[PDB]
Amino acid sequence: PVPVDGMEYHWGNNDPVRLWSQLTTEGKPHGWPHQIVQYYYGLYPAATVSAV
Amino acid sequence: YEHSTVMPNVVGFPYKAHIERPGYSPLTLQMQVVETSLEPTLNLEYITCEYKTVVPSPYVKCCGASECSTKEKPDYQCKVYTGVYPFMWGGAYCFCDSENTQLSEAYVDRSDVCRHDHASAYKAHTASLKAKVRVMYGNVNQTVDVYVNGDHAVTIGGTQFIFGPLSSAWTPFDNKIVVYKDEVFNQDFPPYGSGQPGRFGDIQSRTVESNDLYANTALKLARPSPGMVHVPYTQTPSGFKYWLKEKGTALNTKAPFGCQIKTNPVRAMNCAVGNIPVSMNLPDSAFTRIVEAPTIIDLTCTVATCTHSSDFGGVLTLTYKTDKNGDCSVHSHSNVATLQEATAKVKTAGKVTLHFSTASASPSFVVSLCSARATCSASCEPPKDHIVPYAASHSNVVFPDMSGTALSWVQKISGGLGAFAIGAILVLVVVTCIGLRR
Amino acid sequence: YEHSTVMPNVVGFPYKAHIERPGYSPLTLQMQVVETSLEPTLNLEYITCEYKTVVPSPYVKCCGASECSTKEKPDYQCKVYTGVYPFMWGGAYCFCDSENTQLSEAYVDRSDVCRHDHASAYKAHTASLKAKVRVMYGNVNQTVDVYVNGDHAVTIGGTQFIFGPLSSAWTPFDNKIVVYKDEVFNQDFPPYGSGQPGRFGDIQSRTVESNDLYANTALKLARPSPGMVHVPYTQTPSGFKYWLKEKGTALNTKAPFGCQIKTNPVRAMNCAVGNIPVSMNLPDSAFTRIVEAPTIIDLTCTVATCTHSSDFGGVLTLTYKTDKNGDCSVHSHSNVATLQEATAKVKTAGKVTLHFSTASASPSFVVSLCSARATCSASCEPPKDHIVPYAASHSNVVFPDMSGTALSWVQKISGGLGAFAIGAILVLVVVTCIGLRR
Ligand SMILES: *[C@@H]1O[C@H](CO)[C@@H](O[C@@H]2O[C@H](CO)[C@@H](O[C@@H]3O[C@H](CO)[C@@H](O)[C@H](O)[C@@H]3O)[C@H](O)[C@H]2NC(C)=O)[C@H](O)[C@H]1NC(C)=O
Ligand SMILES: *[C@@H]1O[C@H](CO)[C@@H](O[C@@H]2O[C@H](CO)[C@@H](O[C@@H]3O[C@H](CO)[C@@H](O)[C@H](O)[C@@H]3O)[C@H](O)[C@H]2NC(C)=O)[C@H](O)[C@H]1NC(C)=O
Ligand SMILES: *[C@@H]1O[C@H](CO)[C@@H](O[C@@H]2O[C@H](CO)[C@@H](O[C@@H]3O[C@H](CO)[C@@H](O)[C@H](O)[C@@H]3O)[C@H](O)[C@H]2NC(C)=O)[C@H](O)[C@H]1NC(C)=O
Ligand SMILES: *[C@@H]1O[C@H](CO)[C@@H](O[C@@H]2O[C@H](CO)[C@@H](O[C@@H]3O[C@H](CO)[C@@H](O)[C@H](O)[C@@H]3O)[C@H](O)[C@H]2NC(C)=O)[C@H](O)[C@H]1NC(C)=O
Repeated sequence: PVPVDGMEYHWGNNDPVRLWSQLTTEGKPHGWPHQIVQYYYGLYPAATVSAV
Repeated sequence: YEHSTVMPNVVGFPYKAHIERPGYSPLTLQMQVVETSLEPTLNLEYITCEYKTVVPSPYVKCCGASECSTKEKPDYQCKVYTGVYPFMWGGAYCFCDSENTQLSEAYVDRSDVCRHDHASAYKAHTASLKAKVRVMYGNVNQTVDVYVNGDHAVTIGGTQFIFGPLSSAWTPFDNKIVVYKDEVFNQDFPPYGSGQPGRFGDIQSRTVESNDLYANTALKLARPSPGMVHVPYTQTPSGFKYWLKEKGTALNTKAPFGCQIKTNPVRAMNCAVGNIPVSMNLPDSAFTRIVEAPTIIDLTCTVATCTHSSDFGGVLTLTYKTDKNGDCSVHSHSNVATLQEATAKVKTAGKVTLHFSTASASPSFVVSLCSARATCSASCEPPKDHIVPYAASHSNVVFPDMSGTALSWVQKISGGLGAFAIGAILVLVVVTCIGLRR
Repeated sequence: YEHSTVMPNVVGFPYKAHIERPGYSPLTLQMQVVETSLEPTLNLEYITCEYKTVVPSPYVKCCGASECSTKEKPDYQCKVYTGVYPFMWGGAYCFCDSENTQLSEAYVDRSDVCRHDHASAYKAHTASLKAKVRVMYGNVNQTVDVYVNGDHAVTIGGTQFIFGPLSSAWTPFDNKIVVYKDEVFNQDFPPYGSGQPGRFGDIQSRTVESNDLYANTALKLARPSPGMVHVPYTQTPSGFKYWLKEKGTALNTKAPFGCQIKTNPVRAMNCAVGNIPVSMNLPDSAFTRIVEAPTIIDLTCTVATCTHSSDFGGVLTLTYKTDKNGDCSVHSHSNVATLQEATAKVKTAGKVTLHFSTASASPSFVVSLCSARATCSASCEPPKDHIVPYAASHSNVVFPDMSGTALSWVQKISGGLGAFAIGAILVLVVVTCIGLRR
């Protein structure tokens, strides 16, 4: 897993490598109100339901 | 002129501080953390290494007996066996048939290489953070080594800098530590003088060159077999060599906040947590008189493109009109958006463009060119890439603006319902007042 | 057989512990603290010493001008003065009547004997206690060096001891310390790189050998007087010299709890505060089987004399009857009185005399000889001497026995008043009941 904080893997003798995740999701913001919720559900998919 | 700010303890994050002195044009200076180090204070408890068993030649006394003599040697064992009748290659010595005796002795010592291959047991406390920071403003651009506590002042271009104590007191090393070569194990070890056989610390010594040694390895002597000379014994194998196989993980590969554990001296590096207060004392030659600074009026900000990615994914254009050509200092008065640079060239053409990085769907921030101000708001689209090999240039602020599409829609809905409630309240008030008046 | 108890942390106090194994005759250990040392952990901040101003010979150009050259020296100063006409013993050189100049230069340096006479500014934290303890029981003394924390097991005659962590976490050292030769001062020093002229730390160096030096001494230059060659200057006198005569007291003459401050390593000696737990693990060779011990029956205690003074001012005569003669272990089961000796030579005559020390007017305490027990009550008179040159040999317990003269009077009077109250209550109850029955 690669959270937004990052991840690091070390494989063999060569140097460890770091990877970070971007705030990517599947809905479209600035669209119909049933798509803004999809946007904010793709990322942070546990407080959007409670807030809605 | 005295100023104070707070900058995040993140390596590579471009912090920019905005100083606005009443009589002078505004100044923006950039501070960046090139490197960090955090070292505990260690006091050595003991060292451990592999042992070595010393077994001298047996003393076989013929036609008589011998007495065992006690010695002050670590884990010393001695016994006397009666009725022996050894043999050698040429024949059997000890002419006496059965009135013979053999003396067996054994003790332990540190191995010949204990000064090369050993493990140290430490107690760790009260870490001190050191940093290396580059500071740059105007024609000054220079990097310094500082102690991050309120007790070290450095001078850069005539400006005095004090980098105050870190916000948090988090350390990755707990009370007890074991160091082996270049690896730190976050371990609890037995007390000195109380080691057990076959585990870590079955032999203990206060220092590599110390003269006394503690040993507890369950060494035991046995009776020699009939007709031969050999001094048998049994001893539990080394506990250092067992630790070397069952040590388990390391702190090098477990540490939180993503920080590298180095040894000699023991330290944790680039370990992103907390905030660093900064106090400054600037000379008056750092600023510029507000007279020869350009004068800007009618500052308008329009956002060309935006996408809330990690790098600088937004482009911004500022329109103005100026009296003279010169240099200004831009700055964004919110951490929603982080600007690329801290200076712009103003010309009579009246158009400057500059890049910013954000992480929210709809940002809204106020940007200032020299002494002017303007408000920028935009609608930003998500990126398509899932994973990138570099960290964010923003501060991870996500909550959108009140004028953004989502909260605009929520505002419209809430306003409609509130108008309905207000109208109903008015109706009830009118009806009840009419009822009371009768 | 594992046992656990606590000791006062006072030097020279004769602690006596009683171990009572079910299958054996009782044992009495004597422990004293011979010495202690409380050791802080130090981080060197910097070194201060007297400075030395270096002033080269001036440079005079005849019909020329000298251009001031800057360089990197501590507190460096340079000027050029115009129109000089110096004279020397043979006459005045520089034919050139007026158009010629002098170049004046000066800077600061660490003094020649800073290696030998300097003051060190430390940060002190997390002290560790270490002791010498004299342990005696059966037929041995010894004194052992112990780290007083729960992580050092030391073996005396086959019995292994761990002297637990001190109850209190009190230290006489502040966060910031200044050490000079053989004295310690609790003092806040200025941050490195921020020392002020004329005070402690006007020049700062990170270590004795360190190549870099911070100097802030307010050195200034002035024009030479006409017809003369001498490089004037004015410059604030040293702050190490100023501190030397104005430091004020020390910690050696000031510290609480009566403990001696010593240096290299800096430590506090014999600093009586707190309690120390001790846990032992005795072998079976230490005890004696109950069959060997004499059987003591019909034990009574009577006191001959008392004087509740610092030394052993009470005498106790103890009667019994025994079947054999041997050794018993005597112990006083309360801290109101302290016995001088640990074993008594029991014989068939039937008398043993014991010496005890107390500070209460009417002590009452239970004492055991071998396995018997008896209660001792005494009426003890105050001393006559006002002041003695030795420490108290009791535990400073003053509250009397409930059977003493004062508490007996209180008890009788309170009983009389309670009897009056009970009679009043009974009569009121009787009359109320008779009235209610009507
Ligand atoms: C040459 O060989 C003869 C073969 O016996 C050796 O005679 C043995 O000498 C030892 C001297 O230590 C005798 O030991 C003693 O024996 C007595 C009686 O048993 C014992 O009480 C003493 O404590 C002591 O151990 C041993 O008995 C004797 N053997 C006999 C007499 O049969 C002789 O020593 C050899 N010569 C050498 C080695 O120069
Ligand atoms: C402020 O000063 C620092 C140095 O104190 C400047 O760092 C400079 O950084 C650049 C790249 O960011 C270095 O150039 C690089 O050189 C390597 C050489 O192998 C080359 O392979 C790279 O492609 C790149 O060209 C440059 O050497 C370095 N300057 C130094 C070390 O003196 C920093 O850029 C300065 N800030 C500004 C705004 O100029
Ligand atoms: C021997 O002594 C004579 C003095 O009589 C020195 O001559 C002096 O030299 C200086 C430097 O060359 C002259 O200063 C110059 O003044 C002119 C203005 O006239 C100016 O244009 C130059 O830039 C420079 O400042 C000075 O005037 C001159 N004195 C006279 C009376 O002419 C000579 O240098 C001495 N020789 C040696 C080897 O020292
Ligand atoms: C426990 O063992 C220690 C080890 O020796 C004993 O310490 C020493 O005891 C002797 C007394 O037999 C002390 O000698 C005397 O000292 C007094 C002091 O005023 C002096 O006036 C006498 O002329 C004589 O020299 C000796 O100082 C002392 N050593 C130390 C380091 O304390 C101790 O007595 C033994 N305790 C018991 C109860 O057996």
